[PDB]
Amino acid sequence: MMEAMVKYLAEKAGISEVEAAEIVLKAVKISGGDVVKSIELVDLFIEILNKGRE
Amino acid sequence: MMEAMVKYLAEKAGISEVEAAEIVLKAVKISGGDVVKSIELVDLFIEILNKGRE
Amino acid sequence: MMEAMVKYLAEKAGISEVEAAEIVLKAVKISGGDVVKSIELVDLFIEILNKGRE
Amino acid sequence: MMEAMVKYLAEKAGISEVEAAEIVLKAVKISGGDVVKSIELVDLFIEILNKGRE
Amino acid sequence: MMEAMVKYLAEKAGISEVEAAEIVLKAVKISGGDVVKSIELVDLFIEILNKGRE
Amino acid sequence: MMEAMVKYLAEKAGISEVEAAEIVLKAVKISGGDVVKSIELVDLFIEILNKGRE
Amino acid sequence: MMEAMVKYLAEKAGISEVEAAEIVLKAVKISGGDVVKSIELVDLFIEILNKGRE
Amino acid sequence: MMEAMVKYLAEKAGISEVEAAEIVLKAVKISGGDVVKSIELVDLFIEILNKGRE
Amino acid sequence: MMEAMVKYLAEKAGISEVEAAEIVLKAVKISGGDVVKSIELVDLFIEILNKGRE
Amino acid sequence: MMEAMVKYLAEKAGISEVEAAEIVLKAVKISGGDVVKSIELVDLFIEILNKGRE
Amino acid sequence: MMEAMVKYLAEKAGISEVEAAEIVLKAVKISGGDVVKSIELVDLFIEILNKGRE
Amino acid sequence: MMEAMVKYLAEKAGISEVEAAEIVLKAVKISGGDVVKSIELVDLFIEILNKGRE
Amino acid sequence: MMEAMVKYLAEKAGISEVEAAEIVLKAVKISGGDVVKSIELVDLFIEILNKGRE
Amino acid sequence: MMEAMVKYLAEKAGISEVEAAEIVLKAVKISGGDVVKSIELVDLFIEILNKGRE
Amino acid sequence: MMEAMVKYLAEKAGISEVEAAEIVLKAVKISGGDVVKSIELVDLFIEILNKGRE
Amino acid sequence: MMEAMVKYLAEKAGISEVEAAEIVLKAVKISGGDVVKSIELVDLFIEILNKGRE
Amino acid sequence: MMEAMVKYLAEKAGISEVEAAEIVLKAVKISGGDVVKSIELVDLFIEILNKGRE
Amino acid sequence: MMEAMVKYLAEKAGISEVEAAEIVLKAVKISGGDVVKSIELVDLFIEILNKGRE
Amino acid sequence: MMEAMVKYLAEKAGISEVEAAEIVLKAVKISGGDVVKSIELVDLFIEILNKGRE
Amino acid sequence: MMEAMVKYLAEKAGISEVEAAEIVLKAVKISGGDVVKSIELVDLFIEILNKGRE
Amino acid sequence: MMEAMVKYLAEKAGISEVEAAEIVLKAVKISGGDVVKSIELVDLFIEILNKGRE
Amino acid sequence: MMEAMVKYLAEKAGISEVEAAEIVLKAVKISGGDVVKSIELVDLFIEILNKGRE
Amino acid sequence: MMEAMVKYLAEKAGISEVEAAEIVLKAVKISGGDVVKSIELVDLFIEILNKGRE
Amino acid sequence: MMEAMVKYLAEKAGISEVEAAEIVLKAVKISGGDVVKSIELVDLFIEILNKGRE
Amino acid sequence: MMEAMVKYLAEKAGISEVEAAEIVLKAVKISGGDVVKSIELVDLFIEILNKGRE
Amino acid sequence: MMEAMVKYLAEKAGISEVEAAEIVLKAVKISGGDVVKSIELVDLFIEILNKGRE
Amino acid sequence: MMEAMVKYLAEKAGISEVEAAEIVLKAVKISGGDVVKSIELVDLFIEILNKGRE
Amino acid sequence: MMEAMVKYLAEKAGISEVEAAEIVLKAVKISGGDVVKSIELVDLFIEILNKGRE
Amino acid sequence: MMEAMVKYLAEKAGISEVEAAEIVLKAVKISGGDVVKSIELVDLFIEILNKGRE
Amino acid sequence: MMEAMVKYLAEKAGISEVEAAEIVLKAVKISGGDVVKSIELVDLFIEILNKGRE
Amino acid sequence: MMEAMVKYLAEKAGISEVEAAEIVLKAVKISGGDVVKSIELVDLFIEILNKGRE
Amino acid sequence: MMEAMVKYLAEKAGISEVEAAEIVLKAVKISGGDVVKSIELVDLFIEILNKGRE
Amino acid sequence: MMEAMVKYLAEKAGISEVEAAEIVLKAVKISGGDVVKSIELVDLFIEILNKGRE
Amino acid sequence: MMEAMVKYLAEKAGISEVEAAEIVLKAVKISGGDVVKSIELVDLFIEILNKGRE
Amino acid sequence: MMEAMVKYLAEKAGISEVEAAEIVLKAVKISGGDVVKSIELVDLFIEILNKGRE
Amino acid sequence: MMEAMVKYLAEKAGISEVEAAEIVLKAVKISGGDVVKSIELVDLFIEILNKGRE
Amino acid sequence: MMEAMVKYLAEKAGISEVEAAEIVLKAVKISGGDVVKSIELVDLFIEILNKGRE
Repeated sequence: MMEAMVKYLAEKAGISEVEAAEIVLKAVKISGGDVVKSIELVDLFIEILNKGRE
Repeated sequence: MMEAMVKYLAEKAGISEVEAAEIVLKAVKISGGDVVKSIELVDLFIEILNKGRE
Repeated sequence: MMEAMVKYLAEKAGISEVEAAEIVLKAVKISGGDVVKSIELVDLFIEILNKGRE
Repeated sequence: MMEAMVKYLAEKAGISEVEAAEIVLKAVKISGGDVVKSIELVDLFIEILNKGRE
Repeated sequence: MMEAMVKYLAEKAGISEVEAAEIVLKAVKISGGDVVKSIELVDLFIEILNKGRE
Repeated sequence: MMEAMVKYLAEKAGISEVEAAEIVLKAVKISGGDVVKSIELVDLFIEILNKGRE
Repeated sequence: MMEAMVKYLAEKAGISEVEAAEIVLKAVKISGGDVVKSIELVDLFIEILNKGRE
Repeated sequence: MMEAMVKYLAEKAGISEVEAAEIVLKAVKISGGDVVKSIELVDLFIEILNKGRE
Repeated sequence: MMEAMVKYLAEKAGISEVEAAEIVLKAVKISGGDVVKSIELVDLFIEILNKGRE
Repeated sequence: MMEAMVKYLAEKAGISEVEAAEIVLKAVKISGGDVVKSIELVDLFIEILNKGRE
Repeated sequence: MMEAMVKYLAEKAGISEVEAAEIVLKAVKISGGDVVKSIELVDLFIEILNKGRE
Repeated sequence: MMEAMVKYLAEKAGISEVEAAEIVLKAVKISGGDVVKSIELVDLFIEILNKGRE
Repeated sequence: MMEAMVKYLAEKAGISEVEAAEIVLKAVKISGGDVVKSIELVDLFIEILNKGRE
Repeated sequence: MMEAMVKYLAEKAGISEVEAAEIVLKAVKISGGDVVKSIELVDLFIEILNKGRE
Repeated sequence: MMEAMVKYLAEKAGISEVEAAEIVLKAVKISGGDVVKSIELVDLFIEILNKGRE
Repeated sequence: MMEAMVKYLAEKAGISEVEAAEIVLKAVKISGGDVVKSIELVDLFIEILNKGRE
Repeated sequence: MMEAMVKYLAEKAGISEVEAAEIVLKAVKISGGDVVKSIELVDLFIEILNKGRE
Repeated sequence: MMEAMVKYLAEKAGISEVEAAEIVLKAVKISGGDVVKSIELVDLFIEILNKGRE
Repeated sequence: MMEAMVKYLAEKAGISEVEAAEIVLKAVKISGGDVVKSIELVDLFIEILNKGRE
Repeated sequence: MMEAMVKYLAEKAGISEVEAAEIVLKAVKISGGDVVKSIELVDLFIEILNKGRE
Repeated sequence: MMEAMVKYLAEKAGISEVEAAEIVLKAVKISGGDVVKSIELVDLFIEILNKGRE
Repeated sequence: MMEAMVKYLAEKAGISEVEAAEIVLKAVKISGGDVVKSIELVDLFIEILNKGRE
Repeated sequence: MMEAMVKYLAEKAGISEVEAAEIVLKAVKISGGDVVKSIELVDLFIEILNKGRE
Repeated sequence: MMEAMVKYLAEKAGISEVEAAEIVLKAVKISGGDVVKSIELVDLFIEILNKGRE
Repeated sequence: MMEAMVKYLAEKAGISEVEAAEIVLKAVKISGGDVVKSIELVDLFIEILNKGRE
Repeated sequence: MMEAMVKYLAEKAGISEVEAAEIVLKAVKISGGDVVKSIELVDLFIEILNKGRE
Repeated sequence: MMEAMVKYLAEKAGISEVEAAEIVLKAVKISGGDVVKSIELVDLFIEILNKGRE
Repeated sequence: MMEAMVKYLAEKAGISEVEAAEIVLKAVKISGGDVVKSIELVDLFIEILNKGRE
Repeated sequence: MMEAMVKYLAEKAGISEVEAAEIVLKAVKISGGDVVKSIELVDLFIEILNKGRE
Repeated sequence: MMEAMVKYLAEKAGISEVEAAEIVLKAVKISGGDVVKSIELVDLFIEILNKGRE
Repeated sequence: MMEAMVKYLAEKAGISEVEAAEIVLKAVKISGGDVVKSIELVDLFIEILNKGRE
Repeated sequence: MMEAMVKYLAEKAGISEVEAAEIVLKAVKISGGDVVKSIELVDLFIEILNKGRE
Repeated sequence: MMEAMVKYLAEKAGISEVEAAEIVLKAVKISGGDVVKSIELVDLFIEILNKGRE
Repeated sequence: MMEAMVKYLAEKAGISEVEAAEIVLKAVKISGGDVVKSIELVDLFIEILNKGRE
Repeated sequence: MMEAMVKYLAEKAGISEVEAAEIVLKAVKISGGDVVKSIELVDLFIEILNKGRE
Repeated sequence: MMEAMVKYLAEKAGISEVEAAEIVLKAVKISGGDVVKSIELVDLFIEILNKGRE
Repeated sequence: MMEAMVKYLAEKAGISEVEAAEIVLKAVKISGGDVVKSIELVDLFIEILNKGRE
């Protein structure tokens, strides 16, 4: 699960592997371990982490 | 609930009222309407939306 | 909840806040009072209410 | 929700904010706190409160 | 049930019997067919339909 | 059902039909819509409403 | 319901409208509000109320 | 149970033993065999059977 | 229960007390001990026992 | 079911076909539609309907 | 069951067997297939079908 | 709906108010107090009560 | 609970009392005896019954 | 059901229709109204009723 | 059940009794053995079987 | 409980202590011992017992 | 229990021990092993097995 | 039920009435008394009983 | 489902496709999505929509 | 669901689209909306509707 | 399981094994897949399939 | 079901078939597949989609 | 319970005991009869009733 | 919810916004968060807070 | 029961009583103590034990 | 499973395949289709079928 | 869904529209109305219906 | 179960044993392992697989 | 259900009607017949089917 | 709900609006979203936040 | 199932078909009829039956 | 079941009967005895067993 | 799970690793996290993503 | 439990032992005795108690 | 438990203690730990392990 | 989970990484996502994929 | 139980009795006391404990 999310976020947000792992762990913690909610939340993170620096 | 979150996020992240409203609506949607999860998500957004632009 | 939607809809559609209040009340009735469905439904209005005039 | 109804009723019936607040509180009390029934009931007042004076 | 309500409302509000029938039908429809709620709602109608024209 | 009580009360207490209608509606609300309790209450009013004026 | 019984009883027993209303209320009270038992009981009164005087 | 009702009714209503037996059987049959309801109903007959002739 | 039925049947059918007791015991046994069914069946016997000889 | 009972009763009691049909309908109605109880009652009628005329 | 009802009704009402079959089918259809209700209803028709022409 | 049925039956079948009231009470009693079955059954009486005399 | 609808429909559609009674009986029968559904359906008829002739 | 059994037994045992009806009624009563047990028991009677005389 | 349906259909459709038996057996099989559905379906056949040839 | 109601009613209606005790006992008996319903009903009596003499 | 039945049947029907044993085994099998049903059924055989040979 | 099957099978297979009754009783026994299964099984016999001789 | 009703209604009432579609949508909404109720209700419209203009 | 049956029925029976639509609507109503029963029932109509004219 | 029946049926009825396979498949389908009922039903076919040709 | 909505929306809103199909698919998705909610929601679009351009 | 509250409130708030009885009855009515909630409310009134005048 | 009560109470009682906020928070806390009870209780405070100073 | 089977089997198979006792004990053991199954199984042995030697 | 038993029984008892098939089908039927009981029962036959001839 | 399957099957198998409609109706009936099984089954036909002719 | 189907299908369709085995395995897999559905489905293939090549 | 998606998919992806029908059937089958999931999945195909060729 | 606490806390503790918003969000999060617990907790902060600096 | 095991065991152990059939029947009986346990046991026998003779 | 798979697998994969029997027994053991899963596994082995050697 | 799917899709579709991760995340999100449905969806995606560019 | 919290709070916040005991008792009382919530709340107090003075 | 089996098997089969221990462990594992099944299975091995070498 | 299986299978079977991924995905799909069954099935694949090429 | 494993493990691994006892106690503890799991686990050790030292 998470390994795909880590590289996916690193590519789509340009962040490093270690930062993506931290953000993905935050998402997994908040989601309660749900796979679907984690992916939704990582996509929302990809939105926020882009439009917030621009 | 959300009105407190909107101003809270706008102050803690420097974004406008309407942008904070959009982000808070995203958080409420993902949370499934839970008040606690919405506040946790808004705090995580305050973390991300700061460290991602610096 | 609804107060954020009224401003959120008014800004994103350009309508007056009194007209936004009416449309948001329509969404809440159809949604059965669900917060999540109301936000999904109000988002759909922003699509219809923009491409429907263009 | 009630704040939207109070302004929604005040505009559509021409009554003051405090008079609208009183009537909306009456609707919420009879409705048993249900949001949907309160909006349906407030809509009915806008009918009665208009044709009842004309 | 309703016939007592119709004449009661017509007397206490001064409206015609056909108009009272319409308003009582609205009350019964919103009330979900409950007898008690219909009477409370008709009393609220008697309040509104008097103080809104004065 | 209530129409029988209205005329029944009007005759046995000497009150007008509109005053009987009001009192019968009071009885139905307190009774919770029960037919039996409404008749018991209306019977009790006929006692109070007679010995209370003498 | 009861209005049909009142006229039905008054015609078949020859009693006055108000006397029929009183007896029908007695039947409804004992019956527990049941429609069927009230009609059976009112029919039973028509027997007693006729042969009881002849 | 019924034998006490038969003589009680015969004495109070002045009817014969066999007529009282018939009326008490009617009361028991319509009451569903309940003792209390049978006594209430036989009491009601004594009222009807008196004013029915006077 | 049965003693009223015995005299009732004996008077209404002209049979002796002991024969009425036998028929009423038959009715009670076949009825399953139900009081109401026993009375219905004893009434049914009075019809059969009359037209069956005439 | 009943057709066998009708001929059986007519033969064993000597009554006509239509009279047997009426008595069998009475038995079926009072039995609650049970097949066994109907046969028991029809047997019981054959006793009553014979010794009742002798 | 129905064949006994058909001839019973034809004899007691004087109608033809095919007309009695139609009426008995109507009774069975309305009754929901219940045997007891069907017989009660066919008896009710015999009253209506007689006094309705006289 | 019994008052509506009484007028409805009286007009369609041409019978008097009290005769219609009697038949409607029969329909309600045998129907078990159900509104739907009473209307279905009263409609059937209008058929029987017409072709039964023609 | 019904029987206000008859005059309401007669006035709002211009039909006679007997025709309104028939249509209201149709609505009540098809509605399953529900009060609210009957009122909604009678409201729908007032639409069809007006634009259907224009 | 039973009519087929009556002719079947009469043919296979040589007894008259009325005797076959009596035996089939005995079988149905003792079987508890079950169709299958009644047929099995009538089959057993055809054995006993043949070898019992031979 | 079915014997009344067979003759009813044969008369109302003019078909032979053996053909009516086949059609009634088809209806009973499709109906799942329900008496009411069988009668409704046989009524429907009488429509199809008449207008289908004309 | 009741002692407060007795003096409250005596003061607010002007009746004596023993009459107030009787009326309060009637209210408690009708209410089924419920404290809230007893207070509501005693309040209703104060209305009836005042306007009933004026 | 069966040994008593075998002797009981053999004496009352005159059959041999082995023939009685066979018939009693038939009764026990059809009865489902019930003791009471077996005795009722064996008694039924004693009737059939006697009158069937006379 | 079975009488229609007996004649139906006798006609469609050419067998006598008594043979058809036996086969239909076999079908009813195997079917467990189910009406639909009995009709399906009797239809299957009409196939076997025809092609089995040709 | 609905497409058949739309053409079915359009032909039987002579209305246009879009007017039939509107009325059929009204029927489906009130019916609660039930297929059978929608067809019964659409048939009811065909009666009203014809005699209402004549 | 319905459209395939309408064309399927129209071709196999030769009837028009509107006549097929009417018959298919009848099948769906009786079936209770069941898809499978409707196809079984429409298939049966193709038999009746062909051999019923030839 | 079925292979034993196919050979068993073929030998005892003299039919070809392909015809036996068809009949055994018919038996299994009607039986609902039950092993016991299939064997009982196949035994019945052996009776029918023999006496049906002789 | 949706085909009626697509044409219904296209006519009432003037949009093309493909744009109507898109909006109707949006309504069905949000509604959770409910038929009634989809029609309510499509009706709301006709309001928004008209006043939103005027 | 209430008598202690009445004097307690009168002493602590300085109001007359008849006014304290009214306020305590209001508290008991709102509390739903709960003893603890009534005491909490009476304590709350003492705060409001003191600072509300000062 | 509470904001409407705060303005509603402040205007009706004349107290400051912060004093109204405190009293409304007391009402919500003691009410258990129920919306209806809070409105009932705030209404009662308006009564106490007026006559408590007058 | 077993003693009847032992003699029953011994006579019908010609085996000694001690050998019959052994076989009957085998049947009872396999049957699980069921009386009916033991009799069915002992009957099967009488077949096997006869044709098995012939 | 049964095919193994058929060969297993044929070898161990010397009987033919068709005779083994018949006996194995008897075992399966009595066993209720249980595999284990069929094997136990078939083993018992191999004992009986050997010592029963020796 | 069926209309898509009918054209889907007709194209992929080359059969006519009405022949495809017949086969798709067979699939839906066997499937028990399940959408998924119908599509799986229709795909299975496309294999058989192609390789079965080649 | 399947082995009978494989030979049954091969003979009735003329396909090879291995081709029949493949198709029967397809039927069993899609049928969910049900014996009845597999036989119904294999019969349908015999229809498709014959008319599909002609 | 399906038809709107086929046109919707064909237009938005430019594929033929039959190719769209195939893909939509894939979506419906894999979705388990759910309406909402089918629309979500068909939307995903429109994404994949566009960027997959670009 | 929270907005009243924010101003209530800000006034009673003297902290800024944004600082009050932060603390109230802490209270709501710990409380699990409970309204009553949040108010109790915010009251405790007003104590700690005052005596903690003095 | 078992036929595969019999050949499977015979080949892998070198025993004859009848000896393999006996051992496989032992495995099936002791396994309780479970297919999986039977295969495990037969595998274990192949181990024991091979190494046990060396 | 398994015998069809053994030949089916042997033909498609070209392996011997005993090798196919071993592999099919492996599939049935893993499947847990499920028929459908066993066929899926055997199909998969045919894929692996072909491309695994090529 | 997903990492195997990502490389599998990348190889079988030729897309890049990051694009395959996105498509696999879409599949997992739609599937609801189910592993089986995700693999089915990925295979469907391979089919679509191959044939849509060709 | 609490003793560790008391010293922890006293050290981290710098308050006295008795003040820490009071605050910890407040936390335990509000928390409902939960250990986890008490620790979370005491941690929150350390934040408030620090920034509340600085 | 197992130690008795190990020596019991070793003596009765002549194998060594360690070979007996291995086989007994196999029996216990297959049995699922059941004591009874293990003894039955160890007994079965003593048969196989003896006749398997002789 | 699956990544260990992929390398394990590739090593123990000699196949490439992508081929092992495909086979492991097949195993996971058939297994229903179970971890244990997937490993058992991959071991069976390792057996088959080796011995089938030799 | 364990003593067999200790000797079994000691022989098959060459370890001492006390070393075997220690390892077997480890297996029993991890297994949760399950007998079967302990034997599977002890067998797994015999593999590891043999190949692991080479």
